[PDB]
Amino acid sequence: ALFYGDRGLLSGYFGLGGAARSLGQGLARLQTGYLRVYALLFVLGALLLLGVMR
Amino acid sequence: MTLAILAVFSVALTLLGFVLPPQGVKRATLLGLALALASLLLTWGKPFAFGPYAVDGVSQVFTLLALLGALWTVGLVRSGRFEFYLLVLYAALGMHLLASTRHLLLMLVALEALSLPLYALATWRRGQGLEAALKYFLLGALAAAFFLYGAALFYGATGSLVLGAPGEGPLYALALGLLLVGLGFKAALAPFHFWTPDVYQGSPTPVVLFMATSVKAAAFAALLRVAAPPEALALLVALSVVVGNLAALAQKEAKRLLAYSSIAHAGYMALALYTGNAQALGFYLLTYVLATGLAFAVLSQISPDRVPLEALRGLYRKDPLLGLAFLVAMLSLLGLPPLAGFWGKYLAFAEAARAGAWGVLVLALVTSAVSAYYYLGLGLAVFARPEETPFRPGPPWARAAVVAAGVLLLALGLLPGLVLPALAAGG
Amino acid sequence: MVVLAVLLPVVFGALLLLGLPRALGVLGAGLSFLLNLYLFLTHPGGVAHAFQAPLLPGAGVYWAFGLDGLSALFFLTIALTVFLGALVARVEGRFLGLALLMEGLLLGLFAARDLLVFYVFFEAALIPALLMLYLYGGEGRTRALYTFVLFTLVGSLPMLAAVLGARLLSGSPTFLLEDLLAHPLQEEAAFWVFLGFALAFAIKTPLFPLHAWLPPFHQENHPSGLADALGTLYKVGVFAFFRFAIPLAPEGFAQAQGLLLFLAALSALYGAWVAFAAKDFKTLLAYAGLSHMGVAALGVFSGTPEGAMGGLYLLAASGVYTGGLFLLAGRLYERTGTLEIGRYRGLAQSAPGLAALALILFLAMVGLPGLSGFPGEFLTLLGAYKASPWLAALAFLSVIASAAYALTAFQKTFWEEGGSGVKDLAGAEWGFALLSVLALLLMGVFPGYFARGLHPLAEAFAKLLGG
Amino acid sequence: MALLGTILLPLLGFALLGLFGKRMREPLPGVLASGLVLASFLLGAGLLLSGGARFQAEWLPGIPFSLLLDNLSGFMLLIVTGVGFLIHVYAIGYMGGDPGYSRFFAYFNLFIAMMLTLVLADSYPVMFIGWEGVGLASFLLIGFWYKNPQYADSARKAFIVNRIGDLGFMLGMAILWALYGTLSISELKEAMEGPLKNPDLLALAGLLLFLGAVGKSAQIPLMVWLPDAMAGPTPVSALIHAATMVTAGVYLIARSSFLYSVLPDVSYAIAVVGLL
Repeated sequence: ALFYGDRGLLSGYFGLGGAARSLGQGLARLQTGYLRVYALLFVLGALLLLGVMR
Repeated sequence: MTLAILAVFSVALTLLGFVLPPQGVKRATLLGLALALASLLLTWGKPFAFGPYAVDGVSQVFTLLALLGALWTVGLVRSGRFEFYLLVLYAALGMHLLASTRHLLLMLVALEALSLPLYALATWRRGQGLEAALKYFLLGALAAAFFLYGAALFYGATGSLVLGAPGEGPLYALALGLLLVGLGFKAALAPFHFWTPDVYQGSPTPVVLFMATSVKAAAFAALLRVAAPPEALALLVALSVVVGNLAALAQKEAKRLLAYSSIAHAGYMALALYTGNAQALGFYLLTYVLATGLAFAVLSQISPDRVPLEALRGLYRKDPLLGLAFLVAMLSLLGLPPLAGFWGKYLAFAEAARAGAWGVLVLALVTSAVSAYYYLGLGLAVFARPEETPFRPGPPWARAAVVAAGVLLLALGLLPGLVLPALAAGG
Repeated sequence: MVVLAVLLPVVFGALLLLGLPRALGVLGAGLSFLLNLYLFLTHPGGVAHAFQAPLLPGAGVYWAFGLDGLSALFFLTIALTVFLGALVARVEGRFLGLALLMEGLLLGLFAARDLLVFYVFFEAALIPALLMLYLYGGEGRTRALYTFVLFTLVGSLPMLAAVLGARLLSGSPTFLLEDLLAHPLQEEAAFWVFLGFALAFAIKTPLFPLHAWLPPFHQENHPSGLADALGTLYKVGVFAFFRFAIPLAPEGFAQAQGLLLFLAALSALYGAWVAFAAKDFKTLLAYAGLSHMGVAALGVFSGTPEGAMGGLYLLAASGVYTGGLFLLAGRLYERTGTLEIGRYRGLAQSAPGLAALALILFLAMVGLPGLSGFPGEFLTLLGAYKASPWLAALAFLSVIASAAYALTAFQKTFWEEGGSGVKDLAGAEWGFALLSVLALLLMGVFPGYFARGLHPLAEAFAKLLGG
Repeated sequence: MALLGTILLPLLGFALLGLFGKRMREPLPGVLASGLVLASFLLGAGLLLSGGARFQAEWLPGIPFSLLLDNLSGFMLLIVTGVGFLIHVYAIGYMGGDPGYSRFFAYFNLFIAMMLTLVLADSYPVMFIGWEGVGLASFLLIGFWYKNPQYADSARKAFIVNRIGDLGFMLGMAILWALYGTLSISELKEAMEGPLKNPDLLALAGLLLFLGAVGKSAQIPLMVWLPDAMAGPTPVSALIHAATMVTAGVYLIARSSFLYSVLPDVSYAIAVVGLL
């Protein structure tokens, strides 16, 4: 049972790695390829920075 | 008086190309770049200012890096159009002017002078190359507008357009932010990163080499002049490195993946900006420029249009020296000991920790460990079984260039106490 | 001096990697062994061969080396283990050079007298291991590599911020351990620094939740297990804890001591127990190494110079005999063709002296008095009972499962009815066995002579946990 | 220094018969074994007639290597060596045409040396060393004929139960180290007379010592390992069930008689367990 539990623990570590990868591919999906999308995200990030500055 | 050499050679070759073969024009461009680099060496410890133009340790180191990247990227390009060399010369002079001044408006003029010829150099005429050039030009002109309004708000908050002026509160903060937007877009920092993957994927690999080395060098040189607030710096670093490495995880193409990795690396370099040591940053950028030029020279030897991940495999069996150098470059970009990329990373992190930014530094380190996934999926893939892939094993030109780059990387990783002593005034 | 012994395995491994032949690497590992032994003998003290050289004048980093009582015997231990792995290997794939390189790296790691150089060697040792894992065997090689490597790196990279905080927040001029200990950290900052140290030091120990990389690492290496032996020599977590983490930030360890002792206890028990359920040599030895590292960590975490010296001694000797068992499993693979425990039972009658050698090794593993394990095991028991008797007792429900899995494996591999018959012994295997048994017997019978340098360090760094 | 030879002789003999062993004729290993047992019996009886013996050598800090030969230690030594010589001769007889003559009598020498290490000890850690050595030699001799699975799992179970008892022994010893810090039976008795301290912890240490003794002498519940020693050859069963490996249980209590004499509940429990 403890052996199988250790196996499942290693599998959960794999699941965490895959969650990181999934997040990464969502962030890569953030780039659709439309210039309007890229420009909107750009202006958004710039306003976010200017607000953070205070 | 290196800028003088650059301008003289550019203007002369402009008309000379009418009577000279493009091969002769390429030889001439190479000679001029090497001569400017030699002058930079002989003027080591000779800071020289005439107007807003100022050559100091920063100017010297970063223009040395840019000249190296330009030499390497020119060596590979054999096109029979001397304009494809005129543009590189123009961009080199523009980046020198960018790194050698504090005047905001002259900085804008230098930015345009270096950026415009790259837009034209991004045209191999491949259909994706035009899309890349279009995204690049549009986002670049938008960022130029933002930087210009920031310079105006700087002139509003203070009587001069030169950085270092005392500065007001919220309005000065607003001016600093409007300058930082353009500077980070040019440095491929997120959330201004979207252009970088598309442009690296679309542009020809040697051009992308030129970009990812010289453009990033000059951009961080100009960034060091700004007094960026720590909260804004923290935000940029976090978003940049996180998004860079995460989205790089999902990338199936080497150039786009390397673009996201370069986003993460810009995020890393932005730490030295906390203190603006520029010795740490000079060293970091020396290492990163060498490694990236190496990697992109190999990618150019593979394919100029696009190189998939599997194309990298079997590179050791094809050329052992090339496979090994590509592995070394992947490790130096991962920032692992005993390599000079690790020393640059360590110096940036030391500057950051000295600035007292702990959570940001921790997040950067976590995302850097995340980067090891794809850094190893590239370096180790060299040993896999060669699949169907075009491979042209380079000239002795590119072979010796790649080998010398890797050798310099490892040597300055083992004994950084050789060059690092002279990234200041240069004793 | 020290640096010569540190560098000798590196240069010999290079001369095996690029140069020829394979055979020269055996005598190279032997020369490393001899010089490390010579430095171990006539050893005046920690300063014995002090070495200080400029590395990063501006940043404050210098090459700092010397043999403590700890560094001396660890030099000798690693030199010996890698020399055995060089002679008996039978890998001969030309990555015995990688093995010797990793040896020299481990020597420099132990010789590191300054924190940043210690850190540098700690991260550098990753590359040979990953290579001799990847290109010299294993089918799930890539995934085991990613698991092990990513675990080590996620643990390590925050420890760079921890060492930067340990140097900067204490106002230490350099990374020298002397200066860093001369400038101690205050409460609720030493807390975070010790936490950043303890993450990496526990994941490299390994402890219970963080051991999931150990079986994948051990399985997919070259079946001879030279890479496996060198990875078991890479379990320096206890050494780092005792030398750097606790002395540099004892305030956090004060709160975390109960948790750490408990984790060490559970690791020991869990490893020794699951090793029984293990059906293959790699997994069995992985869980065994986990249990031993758990015991060592318990001994260090108890305070208790008794327990601390016991943990350090158990660490060195367990590295030794675990690497020996790895090489033995690799040679039986090279002659038979399988690492399964059930098949090929008749070995005892067919194998004249492999039975006696494996028995000696497994007895040294289960912690039998007269062999290397028992001194450290008993000192750890004493110190753990001193610190937390409950956790000491729980951790020491380990000898039972240890004897269980060891005797089960030995019997089902050798004792039962004769099969076809097996190759007897190789000439290199003869020296391997002789020297292994010699070292095991000496470290079991005379734990007095060894660890004499360990006693002052143990009592001093345990009393450091007082007022 | 001379006292060490008593143990060394059926260790050098064991080493000869293990290493070369089969380079000898059939009777010669048994003859050597019995002769070393005899010329160790004699040389230990000479020391006993000389009044006693003591030996102290450098070992683990705070835990030296201490051997005490007194009336109580010599009684057990003479019993073991005499019965061992007799069973050695009987094994020379009983073992014939059987391969592993060398192995058998090397294991016999080892058993003799380990039992001597057990009984001749001024420190509980040396007592424990002898304990585990006797358990190992018992496992080995029970599994002498390895070609039969029946006579291997027997020895496995034996040693597992034995290591359970030995873990109890270790815990009691850690108690009588945390308490006093001597772990040498002589100075531990001299430190245990007078104002005893933490009587709960003292009774617990004595109870753990008794727990080990139960596993060794095959008392309840750990009895079950003894019958399957029939798996071993008959002279092995003789030596295990009569002269060695069980007598150590009583010897531990008799040496700890100072400890148990002040533990009425523990001594009553020992009596109850013996009756059952």
